[PDB]
Amino acid sequence: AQSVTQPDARVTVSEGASLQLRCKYSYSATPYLFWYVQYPRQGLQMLLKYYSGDPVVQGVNGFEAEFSKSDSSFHLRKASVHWSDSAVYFCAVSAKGTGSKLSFGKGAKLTVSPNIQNPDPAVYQLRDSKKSVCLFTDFDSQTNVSQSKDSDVYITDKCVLDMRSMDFKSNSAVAWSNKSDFACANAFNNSIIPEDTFFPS
Amino acid sequence: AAVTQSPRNKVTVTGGNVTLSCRQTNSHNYMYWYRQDTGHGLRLIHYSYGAGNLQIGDVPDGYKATRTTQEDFFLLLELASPSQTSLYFCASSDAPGQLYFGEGSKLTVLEDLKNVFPPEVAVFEPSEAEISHTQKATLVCLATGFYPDHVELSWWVNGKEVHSGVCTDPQPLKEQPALNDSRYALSSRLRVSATFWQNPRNHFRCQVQFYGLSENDEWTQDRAKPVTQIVSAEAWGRA
Amino acid sequence: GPHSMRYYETATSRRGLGEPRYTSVGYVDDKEFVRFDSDAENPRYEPQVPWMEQEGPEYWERITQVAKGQEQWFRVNLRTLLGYYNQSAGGTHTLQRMYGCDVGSDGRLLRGYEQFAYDGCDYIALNEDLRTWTAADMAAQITRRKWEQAGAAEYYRAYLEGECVEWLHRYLKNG
Amino acid sequence: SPLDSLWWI
Repeated sequence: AQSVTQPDARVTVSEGASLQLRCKYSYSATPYLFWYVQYPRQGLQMLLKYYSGDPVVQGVNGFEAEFSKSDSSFHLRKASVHWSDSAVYFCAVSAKGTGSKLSFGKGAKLTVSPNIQNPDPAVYQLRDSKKSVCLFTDFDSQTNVSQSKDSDVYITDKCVLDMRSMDFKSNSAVAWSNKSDFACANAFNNSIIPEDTFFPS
Repeated sequence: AAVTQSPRNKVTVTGGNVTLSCRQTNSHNYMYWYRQDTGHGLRLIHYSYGAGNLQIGDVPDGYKATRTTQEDFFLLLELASPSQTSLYFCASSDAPGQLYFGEGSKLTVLEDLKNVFPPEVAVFEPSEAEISHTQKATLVCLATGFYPDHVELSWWVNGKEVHSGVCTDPQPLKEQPALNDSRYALSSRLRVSATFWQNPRNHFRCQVQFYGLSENDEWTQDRAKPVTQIVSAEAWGRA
Repeated sequence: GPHSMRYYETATSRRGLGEPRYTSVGYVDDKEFVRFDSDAENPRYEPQVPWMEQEGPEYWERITQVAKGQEQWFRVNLRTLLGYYNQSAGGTHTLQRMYGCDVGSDGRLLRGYEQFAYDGCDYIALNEDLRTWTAADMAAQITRRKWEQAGAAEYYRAYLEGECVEWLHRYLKNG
Repeated sequence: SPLDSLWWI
């Protein structure tokens, strides 16, 4: 028998904070241990490898894991995570010698909230080019966007875009509705938004 | 990773026969086929340690595999069932537990073709209020009423695809969350500086690649056959 | 004076659906001092000389696990070689691995080894630079390519320059 | 002490 246990399917941390991703395995023999990472829309790729010797192994970008024979653990850690670390991390255990005895963990989806230096929360109205949408934007990472308590009102979850030239990131959620009388003032009515949110017009 | 899967995108109807190809030209010993689904992580279907060898994985039901050569590992779905709608990964391995992954093959098995709809796409120009307040301009693209959930949205500026300043919803919304055959909606943003948007020489375009029916699928209904197609919306810069 | 530690690993496929026999024999200064044999009833590394008796259970368990892994590793290799050279399943073939370290009178590494022979023939070998491989023929070229791509040399050199030398020294300390 | 082999033939 062989298995790998990661306790949390989802993990959110603020940019700049430290990271631990836990991994327990069950295997009767001496194993090889790995961490894989899967960046958005890509396949998995090796991040950390443990063969033997020093229990602490190191990888690119300050990643490391520690093998504990006593605890059957291979926890991953990083001193300070950044937005680009947002990905799904898989722990894995393998028998030596063969490729026929490999087990992946369920994986942990890490979300790293970017630090929004100059928050400027606002709700704008956009006109259709060819109908209208509302754009909640420029809020701090902490704000969360709730779904509408109205089936005919659609609200997407928070999304981070990066204007790379400009070294500038921003959060945004979109709301739209077919129904007449939909207004941007009440669009995100049942979300908890900053009291200083800018409502133009 | 020298692992290439094909096709990258596939839509079929229940009962169809689907073959996924995986070739790795580094002649690695082991090859694996996985499927990935929300809440089930990565699940092994079949693997091989050499040409002519096949070993069942953890979820082989409905799948066959063939290692015709050291480089080639095909995955076969004999009587495609909707439950096989998934994201498939092939992997090669040159050392115990050390895998190199393909780019993924997204497959949807349709149960009923009459539920298939291509997206409607609309671009919404930046608000002038955002222009003045921030000196930045956010375009929003909306792809709505599509089924199955199998689209790819991209932004094109002056005829070339861009990625900077772009964020697209990872998951689409169900337009009718209570319905099983619910159609989907998807949003995306492209943010540029105010001065770029206000230059009327600049051309902006949201493109949505939809994967649906093939030329081979027969279509009876009156409405246009919802074939695989690109639907897009455009706007020129406004000063 | 100068010394050496060498291990000889041999995988020989039986006939019919016969699991291969894997053997590993360790030498110090060309004298057998340890041995593992898959055919044995309770397969594990056994000391072949009284001065090795001093090694505790942890040691004997650890290196036995290595042998366990190696057996599987060689199984994969044998099946793979049949493919490289176009050969049939029923047959009997042998892959041998020789690795270890020659140490000089100064206590430094004279030379390091990591090489293979298939059916009595030279296959691939780690060069004296501990960086480059010598491929004997066509098949061996496939292997070398993968090992160059994998950066395999660094892994084996790390052993040859460190642990190999240290362990040899530890073994000598007994007598 | 013996060494684990990694990358296969």
